[PDB]
Amino acid sequence: RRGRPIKQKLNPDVPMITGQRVIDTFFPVTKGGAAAVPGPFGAGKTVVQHQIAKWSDVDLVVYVGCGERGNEMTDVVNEFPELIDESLMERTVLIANTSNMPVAAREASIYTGITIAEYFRDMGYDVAIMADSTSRWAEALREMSGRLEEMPGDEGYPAYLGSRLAEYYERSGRVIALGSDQREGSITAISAVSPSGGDISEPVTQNTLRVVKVFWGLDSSLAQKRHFPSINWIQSYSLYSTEVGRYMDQILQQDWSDMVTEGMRILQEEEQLNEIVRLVGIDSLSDNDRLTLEVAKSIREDYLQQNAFDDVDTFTSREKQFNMLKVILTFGKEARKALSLGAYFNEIMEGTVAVRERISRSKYIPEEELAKISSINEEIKETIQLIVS
Amino acid sequence: GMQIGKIIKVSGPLVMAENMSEASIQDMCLVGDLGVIGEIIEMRQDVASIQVYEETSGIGPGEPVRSTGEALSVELGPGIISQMFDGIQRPLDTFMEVTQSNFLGRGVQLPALDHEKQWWFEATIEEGTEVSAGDIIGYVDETKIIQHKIMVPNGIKGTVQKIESGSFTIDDPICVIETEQGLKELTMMQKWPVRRGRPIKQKLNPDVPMITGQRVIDTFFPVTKGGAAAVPGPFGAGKTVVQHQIAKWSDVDLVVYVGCGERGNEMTDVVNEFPELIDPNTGESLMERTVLIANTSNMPVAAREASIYTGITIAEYFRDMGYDVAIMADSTSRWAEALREMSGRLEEMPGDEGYPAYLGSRLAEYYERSGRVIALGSDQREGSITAISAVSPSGGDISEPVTQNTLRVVKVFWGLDSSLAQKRHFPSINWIQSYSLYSTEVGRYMDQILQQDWSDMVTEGMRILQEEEQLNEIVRLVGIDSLSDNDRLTLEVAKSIREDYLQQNAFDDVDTFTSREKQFNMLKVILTFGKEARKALSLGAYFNEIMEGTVAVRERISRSKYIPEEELAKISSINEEIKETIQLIVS
Amino acid sequence: MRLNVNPTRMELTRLKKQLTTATRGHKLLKDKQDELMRQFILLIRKNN
Amino acid sequence: AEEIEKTRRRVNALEYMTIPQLEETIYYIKMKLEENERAEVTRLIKVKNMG
Amino acid sequence: INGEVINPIARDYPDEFIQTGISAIDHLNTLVRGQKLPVFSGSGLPHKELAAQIARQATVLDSSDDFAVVFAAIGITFEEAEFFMEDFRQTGAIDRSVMFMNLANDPAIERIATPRMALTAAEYLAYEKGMHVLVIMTDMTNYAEALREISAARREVPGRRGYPGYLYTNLATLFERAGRIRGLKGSVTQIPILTMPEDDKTHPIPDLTGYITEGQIILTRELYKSGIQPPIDVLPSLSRLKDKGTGAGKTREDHAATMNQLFAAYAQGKQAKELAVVLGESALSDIDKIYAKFAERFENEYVNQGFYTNRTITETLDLGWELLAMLPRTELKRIKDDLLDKYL
Amino acid sequence: EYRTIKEVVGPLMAVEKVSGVKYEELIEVRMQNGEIRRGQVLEVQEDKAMVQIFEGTSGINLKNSSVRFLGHPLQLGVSEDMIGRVFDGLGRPKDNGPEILPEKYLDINGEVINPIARDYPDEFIQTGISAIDHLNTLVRGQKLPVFSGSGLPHKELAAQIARQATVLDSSDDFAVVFAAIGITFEEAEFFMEDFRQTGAIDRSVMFMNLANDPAIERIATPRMALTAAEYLAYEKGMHVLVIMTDMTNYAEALREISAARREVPGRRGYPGYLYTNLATLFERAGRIRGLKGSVTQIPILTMPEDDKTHPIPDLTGYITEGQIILTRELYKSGIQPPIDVLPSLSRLKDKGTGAGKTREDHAATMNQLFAAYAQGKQAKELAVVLGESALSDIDKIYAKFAERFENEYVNQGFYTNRTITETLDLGWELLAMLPRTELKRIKDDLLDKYLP
Amino acid sequence: MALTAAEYLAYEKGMHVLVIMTDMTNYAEALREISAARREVPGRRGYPGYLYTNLATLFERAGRIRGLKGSVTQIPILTMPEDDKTHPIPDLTGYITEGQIILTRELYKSGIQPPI
Ligand SMILES: Nc1ncnc2c1ncn2[C@@H]1O[C@H](COP(=O)(O)OP(=O)(O)NP(=O)(O)O)[C@@H](O)[C@H]1O
Ligand SMILES: [Mg+2]
Repeated sequence: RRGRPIKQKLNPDVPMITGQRVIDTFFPVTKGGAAAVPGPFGAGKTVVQHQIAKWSDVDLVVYVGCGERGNEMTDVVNEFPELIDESLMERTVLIANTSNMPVAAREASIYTGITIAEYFRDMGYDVAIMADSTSRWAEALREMSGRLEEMPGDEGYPAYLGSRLAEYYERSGRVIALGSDQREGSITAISAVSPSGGDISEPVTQNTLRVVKVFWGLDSSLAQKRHFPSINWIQSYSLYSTEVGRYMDQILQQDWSDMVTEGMRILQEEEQLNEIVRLVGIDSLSDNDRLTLEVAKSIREDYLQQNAFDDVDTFTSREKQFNMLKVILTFGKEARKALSLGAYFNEIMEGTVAVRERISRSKYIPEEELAKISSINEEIKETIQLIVS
Repeated sequence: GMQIGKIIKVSGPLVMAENMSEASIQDMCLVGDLGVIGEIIEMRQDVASIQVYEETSGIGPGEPVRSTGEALSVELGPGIISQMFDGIQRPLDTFMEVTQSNFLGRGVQLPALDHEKQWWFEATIEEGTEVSAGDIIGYVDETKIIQHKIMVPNGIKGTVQKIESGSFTIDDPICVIETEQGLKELTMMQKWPVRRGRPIKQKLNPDVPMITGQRVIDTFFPVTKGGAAAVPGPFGAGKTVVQHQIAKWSDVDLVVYVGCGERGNEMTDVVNEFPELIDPNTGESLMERTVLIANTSNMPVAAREASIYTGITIAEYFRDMGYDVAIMADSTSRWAEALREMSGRLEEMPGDEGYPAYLGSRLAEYYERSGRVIALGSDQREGSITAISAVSPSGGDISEPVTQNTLRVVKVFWGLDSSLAQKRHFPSINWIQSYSLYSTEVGRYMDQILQQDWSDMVTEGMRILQEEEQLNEIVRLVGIDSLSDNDRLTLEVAKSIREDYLQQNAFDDVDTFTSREKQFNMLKVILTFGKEARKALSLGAYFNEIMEGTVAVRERISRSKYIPEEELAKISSINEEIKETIQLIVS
Repeated sequence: MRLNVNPTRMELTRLKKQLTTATRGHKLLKDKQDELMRQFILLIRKNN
Repeated sequence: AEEIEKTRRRVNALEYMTIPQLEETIYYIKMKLEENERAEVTRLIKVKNMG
Repeated sequence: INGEVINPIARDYPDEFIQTGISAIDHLNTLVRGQKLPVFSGSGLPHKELAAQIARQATVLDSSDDFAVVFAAIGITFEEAEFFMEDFRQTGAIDRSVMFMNLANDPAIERIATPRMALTAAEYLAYEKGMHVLVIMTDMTNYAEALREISAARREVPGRRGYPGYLYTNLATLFERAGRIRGLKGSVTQIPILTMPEDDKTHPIPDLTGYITEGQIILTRELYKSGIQPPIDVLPSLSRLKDKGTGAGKTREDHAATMNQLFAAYAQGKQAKELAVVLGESALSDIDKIYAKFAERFENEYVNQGFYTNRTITETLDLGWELLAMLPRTELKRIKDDLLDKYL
Repeated sequence: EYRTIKEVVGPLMAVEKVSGVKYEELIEVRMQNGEIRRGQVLEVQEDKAMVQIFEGTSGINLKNSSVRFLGHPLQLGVSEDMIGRVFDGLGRPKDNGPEILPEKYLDINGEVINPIARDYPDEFIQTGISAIDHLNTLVRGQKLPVFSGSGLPHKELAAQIARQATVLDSSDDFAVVFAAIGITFEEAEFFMEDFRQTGAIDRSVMFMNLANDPAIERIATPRMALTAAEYLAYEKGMHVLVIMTDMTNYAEALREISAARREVPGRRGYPGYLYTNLATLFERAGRIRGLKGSVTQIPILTMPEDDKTHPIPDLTGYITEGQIILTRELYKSGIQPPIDVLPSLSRLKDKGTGAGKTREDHAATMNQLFAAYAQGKQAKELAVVLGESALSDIDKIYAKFAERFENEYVNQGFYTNRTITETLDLGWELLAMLPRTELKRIKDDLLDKYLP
Repeated sequence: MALTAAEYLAYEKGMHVLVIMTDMTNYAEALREISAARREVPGRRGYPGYLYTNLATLFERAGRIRGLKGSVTQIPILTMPEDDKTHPIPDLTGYITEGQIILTRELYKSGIQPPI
């Protein structure tokens, strides 16, 4: 319950690689940052955390199963030694306090995990800590509070709920550890939140949003249509977005920041449109706007949607993410320029069926064959250049 | 009188004191060494539960609780008029002088009125005269405008044994009376609890229209003396002007203005701007017949809740004098917020939207204390209180509890609209949304007094404005040039009613006030124009031709508002012009 | 008959926005309907 | 003529179904949120008085 | 640190214009010396950047007199607090400033103390030293959170929405410690920043704050997600004392008229945009297409100035005119022809 | 006389060292200033009584005030002398007339009629309003409410029935008892002025409670009125009409009292027992076997936000035997009274119509006018949605029928009394609009005698 | 009792066990009755703060153990009050179990069997 001391707290400026396209592009977490995944049951909070435990470029992973399923823990001990990143289990620590184990031990687990994480942080390592889920910890506090006959805060939780959460997250972060060496180490906190009925006005989500800088809000409606990860691109945010764009521009040596802004700008326009559309639209829409809905649809399906269990789609490198998004925006750009020359939506779509299939299946292209993606850009330009004449 | 107890518990706003058996429920008290304001909510044996309305920081057990001996009251006497107070009647001007400080220091206690000042008291009653509550025994010329009548206070019945004119303070004995309890001494001031309504002989129907001189109000949505009006005040709809206009132009003797729990800078304006307002009849400062109550949002919640109650009680005292009083409250939504806070602090069971369950009753209590009445006294003199309240609904949504509960108990609603303000239409009263349930009665009154069908003219002007909203739908769809010749005339009249009549610039010298007589002549020329012009359409003359022909006269109509009250003849002559011109165009 | 939604503060805000949109869309759909109708009347007379 | 019918059906589906449902659901949720707030204060008063 | 209630007849009306350097505020929602003008934001919204910008750029014009800036952080993360400290150091803004930095893992009691510490310091500098003080406080929702925590400790039943009955008195008390006093050289101007939980303006914090303060500036995620920086929505934002700070002698004679016009044209532009979706490209008047393009440019060029761009009032005014110039003179109905001929 | 007040906690007062104190007993508090306040015992335990004071608890000093227990609950002193008189909500004179000499004092909760002793409502009250009398007939002993709204003319209608209502073929054994609940002085003056001017007051008793009277007094008011009613009906053998307005005000006051005790609230914050509480009033309506006389009730209420699902109209609808509905649509049309016969219903109507009671044609005309109006209204609804063209020539006739029905039958003016004969005959005239072949709910024998 | 019987059959007598319990909504109603009678601090709707935990002590008694040949497969049934899946019973139940099969009144009336 004491935070291990440090020399200095630093600003986390290096983006974690999760390999999950939606996170790395639109709502990235840096190394030493804190993110929350609040979502209703079955939305995919657990699977998101497994993906980061598996694929991220931290040195060490502490997975704290707090008040959850026994099977989930046995999945990790059994599957992780069979994986690579050198076995995966060899950089992994597991605290398990399942749903039917003693309630008070849920708090104990969150604390033993972060402390173990801090210990490795001091050694100069990058540590990711997954707490899954912090609602059970809060709910354990709700149980004791009720048993003590304390006066509850909102929804029955103790009034100091917020302060408890802030202690936990403030322990995470990128630091200079004690010692003459002045080592740098990070702790990245990834937390699950399980709001009753998926309603995020509740205290645990609300208090968490005030101390974290990343929010990956999952949507039950996206999960039902099997759009995974079911992150609400409208509702979610990352305060690390601007700094990460810069880091990515430098690394890729392209205008990544701008691509991502246009991506979100298109998604936001789609939202604007769909509101008015769901009551009269489509039949009467302008071609510019019809095009817009298609680029938004390409983003949603071709880029945002990624399956954890597919052999290839389970992970995407940055080099691969950049190439897929370029190909998608290039379509919208080239199509946009054609409409301005006098071509018709219908002409363009009918004439681009084959190329649009390629864009759609680029998520499936192996990392060894990225040229098979970047070469779609030439086909876009030729195909559309041809249709105008 | 004053009762001292001892604090046994301090917990935030809650204080508990023992040895308070001489204290009563709802009594005000000064809490702690310091002496911040509190109220006794509860009593158990000798232990009182006290809500403290100022910071209790630094108060502890063992310190005194001084009980005032009474519940919230006002001092009523010479020295009231022209003063600015807060909600619990703390004298803001005196605070500055005695205190030599810019702050309403906590624990600082000052009497509402000057108890040191000399007043000439002119006795008008004779020795040996039998007296009861309400009888005037003399007067004091308190200001340049208002005469302060000294009434026998409630609870006194007797004969006047000794009385003399001369110079007294409000604390000096000025009269001796033979009661049933032997002899009693009267002074020039009386105390009344702000929550107890001041008694009357009888309450009367308010059937006399108050002349505000604002054309839109007096004509279409009239209030009567003793009536009540509600005015939503969205930002930017010239609400303050409108209030200023009613404050100076209505035929009431006294104005009480209450600021309930206002934004600091917003309240600074009223304090500066009210004294700047000028009485039309004497050209003296309007404050010469105003009592002003000002609370900023950070004043004690007690003060903010008591504000309207304090103001209405003062309004009653002058009402009792046989004056016509006008009480203006801004904003009752904020007063309601004080109640909502108090309900939370009392750990009550909430009514709708967090307000108390007694919100409606609290509001009914307020409004039912305004009205036309016969006051106590042998005179059987009449007096009235007319109440004008602003509401500031959270969304400009009228549907919320405060506004809905007010509309249960008041009969006039003036809807200020910022969209009208944006079109440059002032007063920005929405004439479709607004209403007056005094309309019928006022018209009956007006027909009597004018000997004209004034009520028929109003109904007709309103029918035209309502027809206009229907016609505007068509103008949107088919364009203006597709309407019939008859419909196009209606647009023109309605437009005239809107620009020639409803629009009134407060800052112009003549347009600032319109007499009832002028209002009649102004409205008549417009309806007459519409009438004569409809005739001519019936006789095969074309709309465009009537317009082109009637340029000079329609201008004369548009200047009507500026024609000096002294020279009304020049408005009336326009009728003959309309008919002479129209028939000529029919040729 | 009310829709199958959960009584949350966010749902209320959503439906209220969805309603202001719906209202405005209804007026605009009425406006078109009326335009097409008068354009229709001209052409249907020609047809006849 | 067909496009007129198409617009009529949308106008009507909005005027007679969508707008009413929205309006009725909105009023319902206001009421429910209000009952819950009342339920909470009832339970908080009882909780406090376990003392 | 509690301070005192100012006798109302002792207050002076705000006179001076304050140049925040942000067009969306300076032009359409003007901040005036001694006003209480809050910023209503949300989680994941860049009030951090906005607060830092206002604190760098805040200035009075043609006064050589300089703003003391008192900055309070209430229960904010280390990362947020370090950003503010590095920003003040980086730009030398610290040389004018006093910072009270409260962190999220600091005790609740300290967190409630912070705003009061900061306002006592401001009133000292303003009313003892004669300085002109600008007080910036974020995040006010964190302060209400601590109030709940202490409230429960004393077993007090919550008022509306889980907050103490006395929240209004508590918030009022804080925010009213701002303004000008007659016969005293200096002034305190407050800009409290708060996040509205789940973006709910009905929420007690923004709702009660809105009654106390003189208007509000509102950030929205709708704007933020299209890259509008700062994402200020002009339509629901309001300054209650703008008129006292604008026009001839303070900014320029054309200030008010253009604000009113831009406000309307943007409203009309957004409506035109909708029409485009519902009735289609063709139903749009050529005058309508312009309003559409205007609202687009207005968000993208006028409102979207960037978090590091300091615009003088004159540049802002000039850009507005430039934007209004897209329309026909026939459309600029809320400007006197007197001004149309002078500024185009 | 007890100088033993132990506690005052807002509205409730605790008196210790009591003995022989009983539940619901009436009390008097003689304050330290000689003021007198009445109250009632809510809870009595060991040597402790919880009381609630009507005028509230402000100004009370515990040490120096005393409590007197009266040994009886709240009562009204009843008399035949009450006819022509005006009282407040507690049966205290308001009209500056003599004191009442009572025959007896009755507990205002009254007593429950043995369901076996109860007599089913029978026979006709002529309100003089057509849309009530013909289609939604009031029967002696029935409870038939008016559901209104803000700014609707329920006061005008209340006044009209009050002065017009009569029983045919018998005089004078008809009284009206008028209860005003939480209404403003101006509403109260309108009613009182009207009763006086028309001479109605000569056959009425009035109990006037105003908006700014204490809450407890407000809920006392209808009980005081029903007690006076039962006396007149059962002891003096009168047919009594009890009109109460506005029952929404009643509920709010009940809700106010409930919240002050911090009781658990029902739907929308009204007491959980709102249903029962209203039933204790409305079930006082009736006839008893072997007694001359009846108590008939017309409760009037405004539905909040025009919503019939609100606890006030909804629970009242679950207790009463029909309902008369006033609508905005009709009011904006200048239909006086703006009664909408479609949502309206009298459940007991056939016990008060037919040969010997109204006329033999009554039920058949009612079924027919109703059906025509429903079909007419449905045709109007069709014309609006799809235009004139969607209607059969027959639909147009029906549409025109609906319009005359509204304008000529329902709309009679608030000062026009229609005898049941004038009403039925007018029914026949509107029927003549339709083809005889259309009048399927009416047999040939009636069509032959009456069809114009 | 039932899960003790099943866990015994599976892990001690080596059977593959199917456990069907209905209706779980009644179970949670009983917990509330006791919870209310004890006058514990109530949670949502009067349900106790330990409803999640209590439910998990039933539903987590399922599965398979290394080296033992039996198994416990649980198919609990509940009716969602008011057809509302956000109600605490289905909500918490859903947060514990390994999925859920949902039946809807719409599919049922349309003649679809089973109306999943
Ligand atoms: N990224 C993904 N790719 C493929 N399938 C997924 C993904 N995310 C979720 N799913 C599917 O949805 C199921 C539920 O995901 P899971 O992470 O267990 O939800 P959860 O939000 O953690 N539920 P709970 O633990 O009850 O709050 C998984 O078993 C997968 O079948
Ligand atoms: Mg999970």
